[PDB]
Amino acid sequence: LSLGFTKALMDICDQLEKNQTKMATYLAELLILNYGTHVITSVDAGAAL
Amino acid sequence: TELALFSRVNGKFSTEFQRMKTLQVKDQAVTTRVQVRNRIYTVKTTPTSE
Ligand SMILES: *[C@@H]1O[C@H](CO)[C@@H](O)[C@H](O)[C@H]1NC(C)=O
Repeated sequence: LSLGFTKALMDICDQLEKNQTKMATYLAELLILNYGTHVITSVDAGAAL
Repeated sequence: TELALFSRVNGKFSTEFQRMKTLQVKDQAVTTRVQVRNRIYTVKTTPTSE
């Protein structure tokens, strides 16, 4: 994983260990808003016209 | 026309001409071009900036 991704992830994990559900779920929502709902594992470098 | 040898010898030609030539040319050209270009090359802010 990237650096920022791991940062956000272990941040939510510290929120869950810190039992703060509200801030935790909001941080997860921010994560999904900030990193999209899917990670790409394949693209096709090309062009079209 | 007219003629005689006794009482009534004359001449007449009341010739007439009426001509009326009218032309009406009417030309109307109209051109209208519209053309539009677009390019994009996007940019996002990193999710961890301050
Ligand atoms: C966390 O919150 C839950 C629910 O309020 C509570 O039962 C628990 O004692 C809290 N602490 C830990 C360490 O789970």
